Amino acid sequence: VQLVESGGGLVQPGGSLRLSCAASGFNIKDTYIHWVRQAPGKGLEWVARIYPTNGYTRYADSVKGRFTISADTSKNTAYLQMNSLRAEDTAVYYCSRWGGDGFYAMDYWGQGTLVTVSSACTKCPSVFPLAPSSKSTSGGTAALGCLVKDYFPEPVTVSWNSGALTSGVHTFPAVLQSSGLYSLSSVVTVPSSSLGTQTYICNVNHKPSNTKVDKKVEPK
Amino acid sequence: DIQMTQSPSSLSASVGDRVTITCRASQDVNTAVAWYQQKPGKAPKLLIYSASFLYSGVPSRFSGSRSGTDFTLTISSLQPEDFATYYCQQHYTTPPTFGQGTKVEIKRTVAAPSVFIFPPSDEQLKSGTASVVCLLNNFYPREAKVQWKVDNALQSGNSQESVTEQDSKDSTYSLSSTLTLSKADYEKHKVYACEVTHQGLSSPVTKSFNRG
Repeated sequence: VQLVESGGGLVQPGGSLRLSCAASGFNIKDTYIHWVRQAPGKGLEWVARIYPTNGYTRYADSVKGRFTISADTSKNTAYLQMNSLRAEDTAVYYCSRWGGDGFYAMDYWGQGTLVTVSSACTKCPSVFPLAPSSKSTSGGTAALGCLVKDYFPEPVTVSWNSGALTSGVHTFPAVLQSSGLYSLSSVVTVPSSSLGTQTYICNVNHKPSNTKVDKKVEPK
Repeated sequence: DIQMTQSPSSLSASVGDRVTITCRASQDVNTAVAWYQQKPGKAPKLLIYSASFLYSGVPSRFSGSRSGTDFTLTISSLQPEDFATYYCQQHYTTPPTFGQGTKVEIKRTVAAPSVFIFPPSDEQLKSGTASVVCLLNNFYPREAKVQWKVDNALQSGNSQESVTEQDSKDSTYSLSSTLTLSKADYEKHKVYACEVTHQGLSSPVTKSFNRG
């Protein structure tokens, strides 16, 4: 059983966007499909629901008259058509099913898709190394990282050594700078003895601008 | 709209403690209540369905109970991996409503941060801007004070902080502070320092470098 959302991204105020929720491992005709959203740093808010077999739908008062939910049963996919988007509609949008023997709760959720309602435009991130130095050591342990700066909209993902380095990694929550652009650092603590011997590369991904950067972090 | 009044908003407890989160439904919803656990940056996961049934695969330390319009989620023995925001949800009537959420933090022994300072890269300086980063790694409690000093002058309004969510294994936090200056302003000074004040430190720790 899997729910996979797509279609999220940057849209101007007053604009329109259609989210998709591709289901697999079950038939959407047998369950109800819900849309639940979450504004940055806020709680969960149910948005809409559909019974795909007969198309009966229900909406939250906050989206009524602007959002429409629908389904293509042959494609096993549900949709969220959003018209007249407002700044307050900026949120991660999740789809969910009401399924099982007698659960009648949301047992399976999708990963979510971020929708940013803003008049600002797309900026890829600038990636710089946070080089390990004598000022970045602490008794056999060094810190190094990458500064992922001046991007819009969210999100960016960071990994180290294509996913082979995960322990000691800290990718900080992005912060909005005064310029209206996001910034974050991803750091990792490693053995000091590994500095001139192990290779460290941060893999940055910014899907909103189709950017993928692999920066090698060398000591100096 | 049937309100789900969740309490408390935040909660802090030691490993092994019995934690109780309550949701008072403003109306009778019989047993049509579910509980979800949400880890940072992840989708909510179902814990309890039908007010008291444990969802398959969820650890036995989680339990749900109904008492009229009040519902409870109990973690009998709080583990470090239980750091998350918990949400109740009624599905008796449309709209299905969620509680405001409960942020559960794990109490642990005091841990001083390891402090690291990072000068701006030559690549960024070439591009005409300078970001200086100070890292406070794996500390507890979350409360920490970071001050920037550029040639002993206390900086104000030119830095931003970011704090990681509590670690699921060691219950610590990490903090980054970024000081931003133009390349021109940056080259007018020599010592860039970050002074850290934390409960685990006897006296404030200073990490610094001399430009060049």
